[PDB]
Amino acid sequence: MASMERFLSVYDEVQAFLLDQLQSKYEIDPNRARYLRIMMDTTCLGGKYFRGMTVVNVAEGFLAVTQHDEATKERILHDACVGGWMIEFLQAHYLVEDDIMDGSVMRRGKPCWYRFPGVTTQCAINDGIILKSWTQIMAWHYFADRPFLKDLLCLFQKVDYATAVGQMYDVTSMCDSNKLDPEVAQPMTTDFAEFTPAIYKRIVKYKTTFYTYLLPLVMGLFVSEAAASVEMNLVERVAHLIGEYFQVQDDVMDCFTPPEQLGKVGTDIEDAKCSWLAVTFLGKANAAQVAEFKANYGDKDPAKVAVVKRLYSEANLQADFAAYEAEVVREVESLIEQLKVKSPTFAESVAVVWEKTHKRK
Amino acid sequence: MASMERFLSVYDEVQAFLLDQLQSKYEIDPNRARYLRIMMDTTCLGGKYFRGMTVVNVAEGFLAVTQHDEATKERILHDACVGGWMIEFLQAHYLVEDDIMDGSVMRRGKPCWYRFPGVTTQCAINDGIILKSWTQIMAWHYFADRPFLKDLLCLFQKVDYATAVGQMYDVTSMCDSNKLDPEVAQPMTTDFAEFTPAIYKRIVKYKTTFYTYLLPLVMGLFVSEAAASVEMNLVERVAHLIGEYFQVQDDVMDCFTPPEQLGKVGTDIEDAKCSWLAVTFLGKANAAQVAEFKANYGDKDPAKVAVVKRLYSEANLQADFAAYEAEVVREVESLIEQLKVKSPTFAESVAVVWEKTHKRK
Ligand SMILES: CCCCCNCC(P(=O)(O)O)P(=O)(O)O
Ligand SMILES: CCCCCNCC(P(=O)(O)O)P(=O)(O)O
Ligand SMILES: C=C(C)CCOP(=O)(O)OP(=O)(O)O
Ligand SMILES: C=C(C)CCOP(=O)(O)OP(=O)(O)O
Ligand SMILES: [Mg+2]
Ligand SMILES: [Mg+2]
Ligand SMILES: [Mg+2]
Ligand SMILES: [Mg+2]
Ligand SMILES: [Mg+2]
Ligand SMILES: [Mg+2]
Ligand code: NA
Ligand code: NA
Repeated sequence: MASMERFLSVYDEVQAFLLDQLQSKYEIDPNRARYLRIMMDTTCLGGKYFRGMTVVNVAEGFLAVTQHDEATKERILHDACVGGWMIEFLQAHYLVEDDIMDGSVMRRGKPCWYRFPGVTTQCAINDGIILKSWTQIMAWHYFADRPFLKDLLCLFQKVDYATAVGQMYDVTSMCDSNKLDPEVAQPMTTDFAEFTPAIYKRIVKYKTTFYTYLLPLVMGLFVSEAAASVEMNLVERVAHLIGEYFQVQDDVMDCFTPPEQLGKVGTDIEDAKCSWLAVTFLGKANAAQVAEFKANYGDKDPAKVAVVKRLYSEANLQADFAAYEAEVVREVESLIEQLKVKSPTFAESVAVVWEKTHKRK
Repeated sequence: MASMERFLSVYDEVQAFLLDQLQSKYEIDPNRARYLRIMMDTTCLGGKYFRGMTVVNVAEGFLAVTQHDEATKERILHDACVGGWMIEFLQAHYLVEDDIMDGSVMRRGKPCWYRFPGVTTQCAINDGIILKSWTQIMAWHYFADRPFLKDLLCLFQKVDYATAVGQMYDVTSMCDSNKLDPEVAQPMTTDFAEFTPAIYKRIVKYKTTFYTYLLPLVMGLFVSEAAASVEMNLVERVAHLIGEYFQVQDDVMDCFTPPEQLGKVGTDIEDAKCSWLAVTFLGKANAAQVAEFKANYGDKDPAKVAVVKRLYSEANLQADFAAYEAEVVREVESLIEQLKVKSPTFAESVAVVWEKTHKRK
């Protein structure tokens, strides 16, 4: 698509601004310039650009209904594109650090950054930190004199923190809360009592929905000067509900989509994740199924994973997924109708964002 | 000292604001609240608070010469204290990630955060990320309506990036630039040609001097409304020169101060660091000393480190340290005299910051 090439053109411009800055102001040499350009490319590119492109789509909606000079249109789209790359590079930061943390081997068809032979955990941790700095550099440089600067930086901060908090929920999810203790090595849960829908929705709301839905949609608004025309409590509710659905699809795929299509080898049973499949499982299983789950879940052992998969498969979790899906379709359409009151244009951009999610892979 | 207790009181207030926010807005539970309170305490407290206290000292200087109401004084000091904790928590973020990266075992008399039995690399990486978020949260909450907000956030950003860039220099310093390549495992240098004063000063300028001297001194200014009364090019030059001296002292100690006094076991010879001692060594050694250095430097082997230490010891690097020190005393006093023209009060706060550094441990 032509729009995605134009989006990528803003990325080249941004990469070129960033590296030229490191050469003229940070005394960087060409080899380290090169190593950071490849790190940037490897960690930021290759995905679908769903988050980044959403910013552009929202602003586009507003430009179709709104009087501007051509130059203002170009300005508005170029800001939406910059803003989008801010979110793509934030994501890039969290995925680098997440793959170190989740013990992961592959992503987007390639080895995780830290697993490249010339990188190692050592560099990649700092590379990830650089990725997020570059998001603030981009903001301060391209939005220097935009009336939305401060609001944009405050919202980005808040989204970044929520994400880090979510990550903390996610990584502490196989542990019993009463056992969390920096002094004592964390033993895996044996009861699985915190594997509940309420806990799962919590984990998911923070680790995924702020940065993948709330941030793109609001940034589209921010860069459009369009925030005072939508109901923000509604933007929050629809973002949190679509992104929760998006995570649930993530979780299903980790288990049941072949690595070839997923392009990232699935580690949820091994890692003992609080996934949608394990929670939904424990919500319908009889006593002996539960006991078999407990003897097997959470271990690298290739045969103990089969047992889990077959439990999941025989429990019929596609029935639960269709009830779940059908109920999300109801609330998402309902929120879309409510956004129509104040903002018909934004409602339609949410409808598009919903449509693309609901159809993914 | 009473001032350090008052500084710590602002920390309790800040910790209490942060955790209460996680409970009322982030749906956090008490066990995870507890785990983050201990993580905060363990990673932020225990040091000298040199950086944080410098902010307070600079503002104090300005309050001695400047007409204010009492309430404005209390406001100004409380901001300086908040600002100081911003720098202490930034440092805390970088040291958590640095100890993962440097392979380190101890710090400030205790095991490095990631080595606590209930933490692990997995959590600590994210804990470190949280530490830096908390610095933006503090800024946005306590400096909400201060005329310096934007300047303070832009300077903090810039300092944070410079630090991350420096870290990248530091971690890539045992590698030959022409060999840096994400695809190929990085072999240790065998020529040590990039172990030069110019390279060392570069590494050091970025990884240490921005966040440890430039940021504290400028933040003192920012919170004082006092920036337009100093020459900023001079603040940059004196900060970069004292902090370089501070790193050189760091490097000497890593080698020659007993672990008991250092409270952090020294890993510079093992890690093959571009330290001041190795550069200064290679600047005076004859041909066979150099060759012995090369056969020995950069290996965990307890006897290969002795050989390096004895080379360092027999080469007489205290002669070079005194010439170095004496020359830093000359330029630092010279910059202090130049800061006197526009700002006698700030000059004296630099003189105090210089004095404390020059006398440390
Ligand atoms: C931005 C925080 C990092 C989490 C992003 N998503 C990673 C997902 P992955 O892409 O690893 O499947 P997870 O939640 O780990 O299943
Ligand atoms: C803030 C960037 C992290 C570097 C801070 N200083 C760590 C020093 P350490 O305290 O590890 O001796 P290094 O430079 O590693 O000798
Ligand atoms: C990180 C997660 C949750 C995997 C889902 O795909 P992405 O979120 O990588 O989507 P794109 O980067 O391709 O838009
Ligand atoms: C991190 C380094 C370079 C070690 C020097 O001491 P600190 O910088 O830890 O000083 P304080 O935190 O005690 O002020
Ligand atoms: Mg994860
Ligand atoms: Mg993951
Ligand atoms: Mg997943
Ligand atoms: Mg280091
Ligand atoms: Mg270190
Ligand atoms: Mg050191
Ligand atoms: Na960062
Ligand atoms: Na952070």
